[PDB]
Amino acid sequence: SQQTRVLQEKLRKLKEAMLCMVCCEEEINSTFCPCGHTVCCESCAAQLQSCPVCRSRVEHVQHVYLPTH
Amino acid sequence: SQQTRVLQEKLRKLKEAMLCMVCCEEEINSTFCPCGHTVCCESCAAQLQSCPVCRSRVEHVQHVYLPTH
Ligand SMILES: NC(=O)[C@]1(c2ccc(F)cc2)CCCNC1
Ligand SMILES: [Zn+2]
Ligand SMILES: [Zn+2]
Ligand SMILES: [Zn+2]
Ligand SMILES: [Zn+2]
Repeated sequence: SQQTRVLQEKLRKLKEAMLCMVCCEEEINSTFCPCGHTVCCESCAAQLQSCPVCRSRVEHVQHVYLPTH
Repeated sequence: SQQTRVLQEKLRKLKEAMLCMVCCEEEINSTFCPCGHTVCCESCAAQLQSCPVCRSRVEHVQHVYLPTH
C-alpha cells in the first residue's frame, strides 16, 4: 500500500542516520571527545583533527558499543 | 498489507534498541569510559560504578550527541 512506501522511507532514513556522515558507508561507532559528537566510523574519525559538526579540537576518539550495532 | 506490518515491526525494534537498558524510557545518550558501552540515559549512567554490560570500572561518563536523537 502507500503506507508500505511511507514506512520504507522512515526505515531508510533511520538507517542512514546511523551511517558515518563523512564516508556514508560504515556504521557510526566513534565519539569525538570532549565535544561528544558521535557522527563517524572509526576510519574517518581517525583522520579528523577537528569535529566535523562543531569544529572543536578532537582531544581523542572514544569507541562506542551501541545496542543498534 | 502484511509487508506494512513487517516494516512496522522493524521500525519498532530499531527504536526500542535506542532506549536506556535500565529505565527503558529515555534515549541512550551516555557512554561509560573507557569501556565504551553506550547503553544508558544520563540519569541511569550517573551512579553506576561499573559497566552493567562488561563489569569494567567506569572512570567517567561521556555525553553523546547522536544523529538519531
Ligand atoms: N564524572 C563524570 O562522569 C562527569 C564528567 C566526565 C568527564 C569530566 F572531565 C568531567 C566530568 C561528571 C558529571 C556527570 N557525568 C560526566
Ligand atoms: Zn566513515
Ligand atoms: Zn563536536
Ligand atoms: Zn535510563
Ligand atoms: Zn562496558
